[PDB]
Amino acid sequence: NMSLVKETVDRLLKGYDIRLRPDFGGPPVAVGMNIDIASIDMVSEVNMDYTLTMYFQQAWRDKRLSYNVIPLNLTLDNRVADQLWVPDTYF
Amino acid sequence: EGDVTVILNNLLEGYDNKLRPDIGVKPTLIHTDMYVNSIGPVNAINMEYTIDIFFAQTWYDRRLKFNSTIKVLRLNSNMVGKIWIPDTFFRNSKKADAHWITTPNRMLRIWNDGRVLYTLRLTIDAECQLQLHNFPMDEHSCPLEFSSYGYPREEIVYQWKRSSVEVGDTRSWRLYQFSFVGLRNTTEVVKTTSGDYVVMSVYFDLSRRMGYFTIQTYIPCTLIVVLSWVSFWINKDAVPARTSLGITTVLTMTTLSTIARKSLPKVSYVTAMDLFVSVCFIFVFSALVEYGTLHYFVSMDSYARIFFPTAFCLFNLVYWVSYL
Ligand SMILES: *[C@@H]1O[C@H](CO)[C@@H](O[C@@H]2O[C@H](CO)[C@@H](O[C@@H]3O[C@H](CO[C@H]4O[C@H](CO[C@H]5O[C@H](CO)[C@@H](O)[C@H](O)[C@@H]5O)[C@@H](O)[C@H](O[C@H]5O[C@H](CO)[C@@H](O)[C@H](O)[C@@H]5O)[C@@H]4O)[C@@H](O)[C@H](O[C@H]4O[C@H](CO)[C@@H](O)[C@H](O)[C@@H]4O[C@H]4O[C@H](CO)[C@@H](O)[C@H](O)[C@@H]4O)[C@@H]3O)[C@H](O)[C@H]2NC(C)=O)[C@H](O)[C@H]1NC(C)=O
Ligand SMILES: *[C@@H]1O[C@H](CO)[C@@H](O[C@@H]2O[C@H](CO)[C@@H](O)[C@H](O)[C@H]2NC(C)=O)[C@H](O)[C@H]1NC(C)=O
Ligand SMILES: *[C@@H]1O[C@H](CO)[C@@H](O)[C@H](O)[C@H]1NC(C)=O
Repeated sequence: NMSLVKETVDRLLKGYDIRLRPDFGGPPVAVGMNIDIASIDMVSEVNMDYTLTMYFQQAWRDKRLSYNVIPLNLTLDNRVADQLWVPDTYF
Repeated sequence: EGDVTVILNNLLEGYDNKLRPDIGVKPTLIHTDMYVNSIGPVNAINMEYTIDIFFAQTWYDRRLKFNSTIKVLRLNSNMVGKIWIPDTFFRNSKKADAHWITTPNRMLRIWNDGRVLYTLRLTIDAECQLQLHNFPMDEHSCPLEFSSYGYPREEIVYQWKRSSVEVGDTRSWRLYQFSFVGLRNTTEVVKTTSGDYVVMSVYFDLSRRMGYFTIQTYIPCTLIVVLSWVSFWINKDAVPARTSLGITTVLTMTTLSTIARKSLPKVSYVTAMDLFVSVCFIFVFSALVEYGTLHYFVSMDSYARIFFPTAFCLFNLVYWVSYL
């Protein structure tokens, strides 16, 4: 099954345009957001800031990254984030 | 060319480091170990401790299997970036970093049956929720929780070795006012939004030593309130002398209340040190109002000459036994 997952991932990443967003010329992609607050460290008055640690999480739909043979969710490595389109969220 | 070159070039062809071993077969069983070098300072105002370890992980990868006379491929950190490594992160670490001088301090050894050992050097500022009640006579159990970030329980299962946790000499440890009492390792499954994750915890039992605060705030305050009790030996007609002694004692009791609070963080509840400071302050304030009442009566000194040393002497038997 490893060869099937291998050829499916190689099929997904081939021809994937990093510069274009899902539905680049189509409708705005909906990005759902979950935040798990881990801790708040330094609510400082002298610097007028607070330090916040969180498990920031985003979820959208890319129709290029769709597969049909494999019935389980693929948790890939963290180094494929440089190959997949991600939203440009900032604070 | 040679022997190890063709072995490595045959292992790494057709290899995807994105996919974990047995991606659609079974969870990857990872045996972790650790070797603490020197538990660093336990910071109480910021609520964390520093730890330096040799974090080592062991798993099986069937793609890294070779048949030759060579048993172990002892490699440096250059081969880390080519193979799969579990994304082990420390769940209570505020800030951590590996060591990168003169070379990345990582080890990678591959056996011929697919067994991979991966050891790296880490310095971790892990969060310990130190309860400062009882302080400066506190005792704490500081945890070190780690788990995989992205892979749930169905994909990576961590496990402990029997003698995994290895401490050092316990004297190069910069623990100054504390003392490592012992260690205990546990494992559990947490449930988060993404899924269920196997969490491995190491508890470090630390018990404090008050020798420092004795010379910081205890002795110092006790000698000030002993200096409060000599006013009774001064004659009652010497009014500016005894009121100068009184005002100096109360202003320096306020000063030592302010100074000893600088070591403590900005918590709301009261500590035993603050309770001792408050008892000394109300003792010296009672001494001043007793002298004042005597002065207004003459316009009981011997009575206090015994009562005020004795009330603190029974208090210290009450205070130290109940907190120790
Ligand atoms: C936002 O922007 C910032 C800045 O651009 C991004 O951070 C940067 O991220 C990149 C990519 O990960 C890093 O590049 C890699 O760095 C490591 C070494 O990292 C150490 O050195 C860093 C440099 O230190 C400078 O500053 C200090 C200041 O005191 C000076 O003393 C130094 O002299 C330097 O001037 C240092 O910044 C790092 O600390 C930071 O990161 C650590 C992470 O663990 C934190 O704890 C720290 O708190 C701090 O944030 C750290 O000390 C290199 O080793 C990398 O090179 C290897 O990997 C490459 C990718 O695989 C590969 O191409 C290279 O060939 C090389 O590979 C070798 O080593 C691998 C190790 O396993 C092997 O596997 C491999 O086979 C091979 O042998 C790489 O250069 C930047 O250093 C980093 N910089 C900073 C400032 O953080 C950030 O990611 C951006 N954020 C987002 C979300 O976009
Ligand atoms: C892949 O992850 C999705 C996350 O949504 C899982 O789908 C959900 O499964 C739960 C539990 O049965 C259902 O209550 C939800 O309605 C499902 N959500 C959606 C949007 O379909 C799915 O089970 C995961 N697959 C595997 C193999 O783990
Ligand atoms: C902790 O280490 C001991 C070592 O003997 C091991 O038996 C145990 O399984 C490990 N973790 C737990 C509590 O499961």
